[PDB]
Amino acid sequence: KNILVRMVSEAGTGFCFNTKRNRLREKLTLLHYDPVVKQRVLFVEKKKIRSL
Amino acid sequence: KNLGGKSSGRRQGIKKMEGHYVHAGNIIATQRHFRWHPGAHVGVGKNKCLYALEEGIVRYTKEVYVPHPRNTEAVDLITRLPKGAVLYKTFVHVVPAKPEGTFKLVAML
Amino acid sequence: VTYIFHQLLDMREPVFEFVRPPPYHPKQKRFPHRQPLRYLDRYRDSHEPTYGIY
Amino acid sequence: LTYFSARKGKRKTVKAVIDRFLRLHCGLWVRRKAGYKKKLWKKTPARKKRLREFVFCNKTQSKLLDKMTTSFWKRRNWYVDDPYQKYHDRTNLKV
Amino acid sequence: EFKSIYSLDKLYPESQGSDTAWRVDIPLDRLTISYCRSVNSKAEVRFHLATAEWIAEPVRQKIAITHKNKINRLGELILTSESSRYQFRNLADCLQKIRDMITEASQKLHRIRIENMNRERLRQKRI
Amino acid sequence: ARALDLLRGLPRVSLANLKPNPGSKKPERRPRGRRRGRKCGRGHKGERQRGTRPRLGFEGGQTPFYIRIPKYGFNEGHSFRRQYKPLSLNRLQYLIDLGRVDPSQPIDLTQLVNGRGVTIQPLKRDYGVQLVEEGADTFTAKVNIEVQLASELAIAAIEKNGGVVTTAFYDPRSLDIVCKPVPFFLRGQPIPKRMLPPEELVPYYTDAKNRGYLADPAKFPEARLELARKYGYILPDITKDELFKMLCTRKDPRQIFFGLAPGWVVNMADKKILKPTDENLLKYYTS
RNA sequence: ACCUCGGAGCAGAACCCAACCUCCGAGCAGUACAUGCUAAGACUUCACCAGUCAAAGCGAACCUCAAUUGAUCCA
Ligand SMILES: [Mg+2]
Ligand SMILES: [Mg+2]
Ligand SMILES: [Mg+2]
Repeated sequence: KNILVRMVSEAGTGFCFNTKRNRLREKLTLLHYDPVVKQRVLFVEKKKIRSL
Repeated sequence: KNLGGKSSGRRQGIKKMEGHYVHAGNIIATQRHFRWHPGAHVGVGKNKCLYALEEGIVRYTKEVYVPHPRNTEAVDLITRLPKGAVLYKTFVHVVPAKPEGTFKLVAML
Repeated sequence: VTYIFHQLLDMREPVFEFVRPPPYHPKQKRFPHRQPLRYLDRYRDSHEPTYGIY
Repeated sequence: LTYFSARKGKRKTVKAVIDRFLRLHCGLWVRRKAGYKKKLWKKTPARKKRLREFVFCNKTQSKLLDKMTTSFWKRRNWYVDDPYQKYHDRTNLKV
Repeated sequence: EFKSIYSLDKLYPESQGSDTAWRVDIPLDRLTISYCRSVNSKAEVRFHLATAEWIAEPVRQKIAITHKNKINRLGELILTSESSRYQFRNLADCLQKIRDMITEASQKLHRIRIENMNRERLRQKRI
Repeated sequence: ARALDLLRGLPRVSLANLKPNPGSKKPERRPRGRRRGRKCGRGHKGERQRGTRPRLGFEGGQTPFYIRIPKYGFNEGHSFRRQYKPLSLNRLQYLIDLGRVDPSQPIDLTQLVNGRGVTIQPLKRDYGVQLVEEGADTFTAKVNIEVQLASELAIAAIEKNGGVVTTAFYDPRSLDIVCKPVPFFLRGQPIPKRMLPPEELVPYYTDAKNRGYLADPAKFPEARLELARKYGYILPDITKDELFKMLCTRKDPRQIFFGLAPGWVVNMADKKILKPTDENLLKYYTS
């Protein structure tokens, strides 16, 4: 029912973090926090890691 | 046909009885539902565990329970009471021992 | 008040500072089981490389 | 372990022990916590902060690890820019 | 003596003289450097700020105003360091504090802001 | 002593009077009698009496402590890390005060070994000595040391007093010949040439800030001047005093001993030095 | 028939307490993306391993649920 996807930062890059989201809804874009930029930055999900 | 029920004891209850000296951050008592409530200088974790916020001596009292107005469970439990009826609970306090610092002479400029 | 102490009282001014009590740490153990590695720094007093008999 | 080898007649170290643990010269063994890189998606950040720690060992774990290594591993090591070097000598014990 | 390919006459042939390795702002005869093994030591540089020829006059005024809480009754700027066991490193810390004061002088507060604004709101009382 | 005066009155010490110091010899316990052996200390019949208790670390079937724990590289490259024995300035002042290290000569690593100030072992991969800033205050010695690493504050403490520090490099082979030179001159080999540092250490020994032996002798007065400004001492010029000719001597790279050259064969027996005169050997040794 | 985890009784009032003992359940879902980083002091399932709680701090705003799970090596 849910999927564990990775979220890649759009800036200050190379920073990922994993989230859960439903199988059926759209591809996530979030405002997470980059500790490399040390700001809140949009992340875009790039790959589903595992269907939990 | 009674499977399960093999869980062990949580080892909860009071860790610091009344009168005990307590340093900052010591867990006073871990409960599963609010048997004791945090009073003066006592904090609460996510697990409803009471820890200490100052160094001092643990005291248990009985106080008037007046819940937060956004706590619709306990607030709805209030308004069903008759007109004199006042709820009490047992609270835990830490009476702080030390002063929080002294002024000391540093230099005669 | 600098002017009051120096000019007309004729003494050096006293300067105070609000000194908080030193932080409680428990008694140091030989085997600090399951503590992090920071535990050894709670109980030291110099942050400089000591070299011993060498 | 092997108490007397067939070639030298010496004790041998167990190399699992060296591969997982760090002997500080004062006698403390440092280790890493089990599962610190497993299933991080379902662990709270407090717990993940707890697992990413260098945790000391027990007394009997320490003596078990002493018996499973040899005197080479118990020795002063004056490395160049060692990260753990300030943790070898034991400061300020009152026993 | 013996000189191979990698002698310093061949690696660096521009500097070949023996005296080349040894031929040579704050003056230290002016400062008063004192010590107290108070565990750290504690170095203490004091110098009379008014007579300091080696600081500019406007920089002596900026130092005389900003760092007025270090200045003695006798006009001496007193500044210490007890950050190290080695009194070289504490003396270096003191001198670096001085050089920082001259460079910054050449070129919790909130509560006091509010208490001063309210003190001026009570100052609104004339004859 | 009253004790030899006691020995007058006593019978002569013989092989029939001798006795160990009480406490030396604990008595052997062996399994005979009612107490030391019926079950003989093994307990009741199980696996620990039979003699077959499993190996050290076996927890009886659950996964053992020393295996439940993730491999982490604490000891990953341990035998290729370089080690440097510390020599504090407290220690070196101590050696100079007690005549063990003569400061009116250059202090190479051989002079710290022969004074037995520092024990360094080239197996166990010590790459030599590092100077250590301990005892920098109360270090009152004009000295010329050649030490493989040196902290800034130790360079400052030596160079304050009119000293010279340089940091040389030694191969394990070269370091091994340096520390104990006399068991090398019984080995019959010609003196080899010490090798230059590897690529990790060339940026170390070519910097004038840490007094590299491959660095410019044209960038040294800037670095000596910078430390003299940082730690608040007036930099003395070494050029003026009488020890200057002593305080200037270095052996170049590819020279292990001081007055000698690579390719020489020291004949310890009749006190000679055999030198090669073949051109191919001279191209090889003076490289 | 069962094998792991949790709740209640047994086990009435600190903690602990068995049974092929009596009854319920779990192997998730939902919300949020600072579910960031650090760090005094503690609790702890009777060991260990695992688990929990946490002030101050830096950085920002201005998690619910009881259980809801799996070591090491290897990929
Ligand atoms: Mg039960
Ligand atoms: Mg049980
Ligand atoms: Mg326990």
